Amino acid sequence: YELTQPPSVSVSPGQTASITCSGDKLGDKNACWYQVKPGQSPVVVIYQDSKRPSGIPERFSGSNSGNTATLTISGTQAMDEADYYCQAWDSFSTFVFGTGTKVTVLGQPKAAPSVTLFPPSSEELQANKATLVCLISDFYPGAVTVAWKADSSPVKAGVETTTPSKQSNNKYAASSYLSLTPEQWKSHRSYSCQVTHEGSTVEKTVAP
Amino acid sequence: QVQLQESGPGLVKSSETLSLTCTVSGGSMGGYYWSWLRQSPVKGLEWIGYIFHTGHTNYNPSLESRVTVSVDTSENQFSLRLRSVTAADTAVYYCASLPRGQLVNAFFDNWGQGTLVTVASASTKGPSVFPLAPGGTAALGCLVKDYFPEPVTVSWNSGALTSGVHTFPAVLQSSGLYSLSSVVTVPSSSLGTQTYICNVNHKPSNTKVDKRVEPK
Ligand SMILES: [Cl-]
Repeated sequence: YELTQPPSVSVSPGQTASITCSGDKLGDKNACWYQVKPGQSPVVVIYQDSKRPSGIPERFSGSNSGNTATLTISGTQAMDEADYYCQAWDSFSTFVFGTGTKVTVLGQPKAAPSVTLFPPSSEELQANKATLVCLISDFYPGAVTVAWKADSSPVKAGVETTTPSKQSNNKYAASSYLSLTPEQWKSHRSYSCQVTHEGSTVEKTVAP
Repeated sequence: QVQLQESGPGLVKSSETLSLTCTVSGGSMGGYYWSWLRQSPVKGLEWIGYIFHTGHTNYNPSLESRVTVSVDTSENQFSLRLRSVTAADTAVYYCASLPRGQLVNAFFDNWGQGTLVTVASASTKGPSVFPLAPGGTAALGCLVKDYFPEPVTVSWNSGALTSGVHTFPAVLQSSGLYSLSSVVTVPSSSLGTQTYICNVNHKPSNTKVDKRVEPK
């Protein structure tokens, strides 16, 4: 089980970033927030809902009530770009963490992803196995969510998705794979790759 | 000030045991629970276990059966053993300090840098290559499935075709093997006219595969 955070929050330099963390009766607990940068020690930017450790800039503030804890950054700076994780206490697993929010401080204009979806090849099907291939390219910020649909029912098994990687043109690319049995592929009318970037969702669909 | 730094092996093979150690700088091993956590796209941020200098331990119930945390106060170090690792245990592993007190107010202050641990195949394997059949354009490609280790080199028409070629970064799948795709965007005016052949070079397994990509 986990606390719910938005996968990504992108701001231009100076805008306000608001990261929410949602859970059952979270407001009755104390939430803390971790700033995680690659290659560096994570730091506590807020503990006990709203307390700011010595060393942490005044632009970071925290709030918690109802079912939602919120981290606010105000006048977001480039150096604030990181993944933020919410955290609280849990009766069963001792600690419960948020799903994480990638905060991007825009260094270029946004770009929507180009998505291409491939069905399994005949050759792969003859070798029994079956793989659907969803390719995601030229998007910015480097944050995307990929959902697979079998007909119209969400697919929960056999999805492998890469971490977005920076292309030579400073935009990002990622790819997602759905592994199926041949009968699964031949049993449904269609499969779909749903790619959500920022707020918008583009869908691609293939059929037997 | 108290500083932490983890040490790790970098790359390990599936079914093996992962061993990490944290070296504590500054103060001594008292007043703190010494903890391990890991971070990955699939696991999110997750706590593994912590230990007191007296040896008292507490583990994450989802990891308890594979995990042992130990401490050596004479060396200002504590350690993690994670057994039977699979590709799913690929993550950045962190050591951290946990202040004494009510768990309801507990949080991890002071963290190490993190150490990346990749868990992958115990053996070299060459890829299977499959065709990905196709404004006024179309996308076609090749699927390069189940190889180890990196890298793979993909070219199109022996490298004479360069415009519109995009070869994607590999995914590390749960089996501990890699897969990638190479795709090329071409004029729809082609197809039936103009041949598209992907050349896949995987030198570690001494493998080279040529696949012709055609519309069905
Ligand atoms: Cl940038």
